[PDB]
Amino acid sequence: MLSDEQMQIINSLVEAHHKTYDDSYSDFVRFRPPVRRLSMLPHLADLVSYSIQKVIGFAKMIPGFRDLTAEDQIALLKSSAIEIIMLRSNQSFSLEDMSWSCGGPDFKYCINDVTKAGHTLELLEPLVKFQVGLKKLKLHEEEHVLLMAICLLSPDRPGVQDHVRIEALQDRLCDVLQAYIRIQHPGGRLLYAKMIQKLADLRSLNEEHSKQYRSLSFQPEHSMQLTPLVLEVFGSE
Amino acid sequence: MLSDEQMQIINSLVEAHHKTYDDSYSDFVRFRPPVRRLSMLPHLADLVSYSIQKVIGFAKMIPGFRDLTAEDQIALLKSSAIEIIMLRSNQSFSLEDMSWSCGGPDFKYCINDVTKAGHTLELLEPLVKFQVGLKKLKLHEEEHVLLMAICLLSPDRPGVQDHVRIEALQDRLCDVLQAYIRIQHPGGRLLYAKMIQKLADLRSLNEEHSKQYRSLSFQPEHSMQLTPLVLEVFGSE
Amino acid sequence: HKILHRLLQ
Amino acid sequence: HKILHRLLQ
Ligand SMILES: C=C1/C(=C\C=C(/CC)c2cccc(CCC#CCC(O)(C(F)(F)F)C(F)(F)F)c2)C[C@@H](O)C[C@@H]1O
Ligand SMILES: C=C1/C(=C\C=C(/CC)c2cccc(CCC#CCC(O)(C(F)(F)F)C(F)(F)F)c2)C[C@@H](O)C[C@@H]1O
Repeated sequence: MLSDEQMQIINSLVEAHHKTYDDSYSDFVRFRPPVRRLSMLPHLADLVSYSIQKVIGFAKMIPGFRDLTAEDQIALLKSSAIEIIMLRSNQSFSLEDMSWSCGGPDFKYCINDVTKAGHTLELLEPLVKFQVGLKKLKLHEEEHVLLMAICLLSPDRPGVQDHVRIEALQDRLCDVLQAYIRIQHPGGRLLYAKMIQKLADLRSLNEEHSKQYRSLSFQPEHSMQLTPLVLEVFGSE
Repeated sequence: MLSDEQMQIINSLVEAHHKTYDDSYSDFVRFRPPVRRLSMLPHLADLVSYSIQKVIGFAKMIPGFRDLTAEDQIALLKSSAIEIIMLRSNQSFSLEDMSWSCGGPDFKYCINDVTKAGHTLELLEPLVKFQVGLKKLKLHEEEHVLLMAICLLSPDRPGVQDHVRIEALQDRLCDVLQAYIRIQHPGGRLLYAKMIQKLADLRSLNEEHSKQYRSLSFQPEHSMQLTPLVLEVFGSE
Repeated sequence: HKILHRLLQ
Repeated sequence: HKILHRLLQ
């Protein structure tokens, strides 16, 4: 059985997701259009910038996050934003088409659509391999959300100052996930282990993106196309 | 008569305008859409940001500007960008509708469309009065372009270091304008004087916009909607 | 840090 | 100053 408190964490983490993810992708029309030089760069920056806004809404609703100091919240966020984005992006990734399908044919993002925004297959290849490996796991909603909140609360990120408290927080969430799979997932298996394997991949994808972002952000004709939010989060200050 | 050199300045200043102003307003579709909270703020920031890019293209083509030092070019630009923008905006301002008409009905910018982007009638009132006062003058192309290049080369802006050279430049351009009106404008009249009157207005409109921009740029939920270029030009660094 | 602080309410 | 310098070529 799960304790009353562990089901409250599950209740409130699932609801936080539903408030911050729109299965209709309707706000995509408010972005700058995509063009198919780095022609896809405006529209993706607007897209990621919007997602950062949603990750911050989700994070404000993880039990315990609201109570860390302001510096710790920012350091966690700056270091894990790109990985949470890769995680929530799994919900729109279709196994067929091998593309992110956000509704219409303009928001179908093949791998060629991403290269026209400054990235190379040295990142896109492991990214897509990550997206099918996650898709084949067939996670429940409650598992997907737990995975996100755990990746956020990792202590081993640059800039944290209260490891003991954020690690205590992360460990309470591992416990809830393990308990969920035991009681509520059939056969049990090593789902928990394949899930924790996926965390170690995001560390490697994080690093690649940050290298390629640095090259883009040094070229003033490309940083000009970013949003203020993107520059604040993926910058070093 | 005008000397061979004064007609070269007129030739090359008119061509610079034609390269940097699109009477079709076709690139407006690449911006973020307008919405009618400050709902018009995305689309206008994208709009002004695009115009700053065109003012820099024009300025690089004024005889003598390319030869000032890099610091002087930037100081001139930072201080006069908003006024050149107000000047080139006259070309799309219709006397009827009392709005800027950039083609379709989405790019008709009444005065209400601008208030939904953070500005008040304490700036919009003298702005529209400026736009009809300029419209009624019925300037030739060669006069409109000269007016812009003169307003750019004023020495009395914060940050200039070589007044004597940029004033020598500005004075050569006043001479060309006076000569143009004598030879090429009918009756002569005090057109030159009403034109120089319009410069003194832009100084007053400049100040109002910069006050209201400062209030907007201090609110982080509104600076988030600006572009990097706008933040770099209207910031103080 | 400006935008993130305000966003973090 | 970064973007303006590059834009000024
Ligand atoms: C993000 C989501 C969705 C899809 C994510 C996608 C596929 C298009 C995606 C594709 C490749 C990489 C990433 C990671 C973020 C980045 C970046 C850009 C950049 O590095 C740039 F521009 F420099 F290239 C940045 F961030 F700086 F802009 C996301 C759709 C939906 O499922 C909601 C979800 O939230
Ligand atoms: C600009 C042009 C055109 C129209 C100009 C217009 C009318 C819409 C306009 C209207 C009011 C004021 C201004 C001045 C620039 C500003 C600002 C915004 C802001 O202060 C903000 F957003 F905070 F409000 C800024 F700049 F920071 F974004 C221009 C159309 C065409 O004739 C090309 C020409 O180039």
